[PDB]
Amino acid sequence: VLSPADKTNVKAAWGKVGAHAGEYGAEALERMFLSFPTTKTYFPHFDLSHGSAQVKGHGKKVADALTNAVAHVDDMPNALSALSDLHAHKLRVDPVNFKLLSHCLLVTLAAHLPAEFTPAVHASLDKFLASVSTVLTSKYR
Amino acid sequence: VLSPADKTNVKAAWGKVGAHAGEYGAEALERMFLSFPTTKTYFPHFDLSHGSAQVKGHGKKVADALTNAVAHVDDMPNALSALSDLHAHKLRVDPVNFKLLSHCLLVTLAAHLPAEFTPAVHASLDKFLASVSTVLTSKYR
Amino acid sequence: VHLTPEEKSAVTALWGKVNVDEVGGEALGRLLVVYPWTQRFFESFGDLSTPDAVMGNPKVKAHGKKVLGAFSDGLAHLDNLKGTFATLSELHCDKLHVDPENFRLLGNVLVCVLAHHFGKEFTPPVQAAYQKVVAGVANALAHKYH
Amino acid sequence: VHLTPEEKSAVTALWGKVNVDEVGGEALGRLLVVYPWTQRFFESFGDLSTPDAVMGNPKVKAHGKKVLGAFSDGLAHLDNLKGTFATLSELHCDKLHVDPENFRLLGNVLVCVLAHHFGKEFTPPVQAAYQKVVAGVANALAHKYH
Ligand code: HEM
Ligand code: HEM
Ligand code: HEM
Ligand code: HEM
Ligand SMILES: O=P(O)(O)O[C@H]1[C@H](OP(=O)(O)O)[C@@H](OP(=O)(O)O)[C@H](OP(=O)(O)O)[C@@H](OP(=O)(O)O)[C@H]1OP(=O)(O)O
Repeated sequence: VLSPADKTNVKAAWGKVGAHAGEYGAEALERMFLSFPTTKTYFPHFDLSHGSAQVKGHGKKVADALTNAVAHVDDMPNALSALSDLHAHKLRVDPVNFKLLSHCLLVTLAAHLPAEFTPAVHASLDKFLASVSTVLTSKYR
Repeated sequence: VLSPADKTNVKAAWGKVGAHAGEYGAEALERMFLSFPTTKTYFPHFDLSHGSAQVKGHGKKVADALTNAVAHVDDMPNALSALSDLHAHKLRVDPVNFKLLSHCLLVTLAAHLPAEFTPAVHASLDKFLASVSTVLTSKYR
Repeated sequence: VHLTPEEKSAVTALWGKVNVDEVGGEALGRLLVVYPWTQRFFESFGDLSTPDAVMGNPKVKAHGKKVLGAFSDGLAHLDNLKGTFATLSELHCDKLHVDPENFRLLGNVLVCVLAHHFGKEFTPPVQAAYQKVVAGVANALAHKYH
Repeated sequence: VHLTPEEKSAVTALWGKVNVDEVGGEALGRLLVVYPWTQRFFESFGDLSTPDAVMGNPKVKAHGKKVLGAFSDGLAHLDNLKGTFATLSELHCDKLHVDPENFRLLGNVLVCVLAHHFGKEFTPPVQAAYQKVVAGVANALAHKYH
């Protein structure tokens, strides 16, 4: 469970993200594809080259989803409810990849926020991203 | 989330696991220790030689914990409150290992209960052991 | 992988007693039942909305046989599982877009199945030996992913 | 682990400019903080009750210099990581009783630390290179477990 400091911690870290959403989210996806190629099996229909339009627009979607989650950190299962549906019924992504992406998100926030990524904020973000993965994978079976 | 069918599949399949709880639990410990030697790192004070009394001893405590969980399948997070406090603050076992043990409990039930280990009961017990582990790792951070 | 002789001995022996037309369909069948998200790659096989639907499905049995056939090829060539499954690795990856994590799940489901088909004969050390085998296989199939 | 020659270059080039005493304390510190259960192996270090307690903790600082220094030794032997860390592998197993999965956790914390420190320089391909490296070190340290 996300402690009080967890929510505050994530709110301040994610805030600093600001309007660099589709940018950070697209970097995280790209970091994930290159570092864990197996995650590419799920985007066969995508143009996965550097800076493609599909990743960009898709990175913006993941980044916004996380921003909504942060604003609803108290009730994530309700806000991500619709998304949990998609990933569980259609996309059918293996739960292992959720960790791979969270890690790539951590690395992007780390590489863009030299000041905001403290050990505590780092610990709180990891927890937060693991809670979002938990929800996105709740309805699998 | 364990559906109604899942709860019945477990209560029903775990019934036979009832008598031999000590033989089954210890066998599942042995299979784990042998199939996945890294798990042994958590029992350095144990005598892990086959047939060991500690393994058999602890084997029954784990099976008896699982019997109790089955009985309180609807009150899983609370029924295991003190067992999760233990794992989280005292034992601090890395969450990946629970998956290893769970697979071994499934192999042990498969080997002993062919009649009851149906594809559906197989699925239900997997979901059951998965949530049991989720509760046991809930207070880690 | 790295199987000792007592291991390659234990494995080959048990495998010989394996029902080539039943164990494969069973492993693949239970994979789709226990990890339903894997049904995604076999929507061309028809009804899979249920345990008796997936299990009793003929394409499931017939394809599971193909899969076990490939596995047999592995329990002979443990010294070089990669070359043996190289081609398949490239297929699953380039044309089939299958997350190699599913190779790990199926390996473990196979162990449950072997345990179910052999009972007490599937002793812990025979299990251990089979854990290395299925790990080796899923690893060799994931080897050409990119 | 297969590091393409340019990955080899990238790894060695980024590492030549790394403050090994600063990165070690930081990585071990953050592992202790982010996955606090890892603290179970260090009740000899003292105060670890708060993020600050950890990161400032001189034992945690000193020890990290040791971990990363050993780590550097591996980077000079990408060709033989198993042999390089074999002695340490036996020690972690027999004497320290450390689950090897903790190695993987640290490898990914070390990546987060390298990104934090290098910023944009830690490009996606540079991360990709280092992901291989940390995985290789982790496998190398787990190699002598039994
Ligand atoms: C950090 C958690 C993640 C979040 C918050 C998330 C969020 C989203 C969102 C918002 C969509 C767009 C839904 C729509 O409007 O159609 C989506 C689509 C998708 N996600 Fe995730 N996702 C995450 C992780 C992953 C991972 C682990 C994978 C697989 C490697 C995955 C695979 C996909 C795929 C295949 C699509 C469909 C892409 C398309 O065809 O447009 N997602 N995800
Ligand atoms: C299926 C999940 C598991 C169950 C339900 C379970 C249950 C138990 C129980 C009941 C205890 C006894 C505590 C007491 O006396 O009150 C225990 C102890 C312990 N568990 Fe678990 N456990 C699980 C998974 C694991 C795993 C994965 C490991 C790691 C390999 C682990 C390591 C231990 C150890 C070290 C002890 C202490 C042994 C001793 O000193 O007697 N447990 N577990
Ligand atoms: C034990 C590991 C596996 C082996 C040895 C294996 C082997 C094979 C083989 C021999 C084929 C035949 C292709 C050909 O004609 O050359 C096949 C096809 C296929 N495999 Fe696998 N496979 C494995 C695991 C998986 C897993 C886990 C999945 C995913 C759930 C999968 C999905 C597929 C699919 C979808 C096909 C296409 C069949 C069709 O729809 O016509 N395989 N596999
Ligand atoms: C990059 C991976 C790692 C490397 C290269 C590494 C290396 C080493 C080195 C050089 C030492 C000192 C040996 C001695 O005292 O003679 C050591 C000690 C130790 N390591 Fe690791 N280690 C790694 C990961 C870890 C992790 C992940 C843990 C567990 C969280 C860990 C726990 C320990 C402990 C407990 C000691 C004994 C410390 C003591 O003196 O009290 N190490 N390790
Ligand atoms: O002797 P090594 O150079 O260490 O290589 C072997 C093996 O290939 P061979 O047995 O054919 O030489 C694989 O090396 P890669 O091709 O992957 O580099 C690898 O197997 P994986 O497919 O599981 O990656 C495995 O170990 P590792 O992968 O951890 O390097 C390792 O085996 P041994 O270390 O047991 O000899």
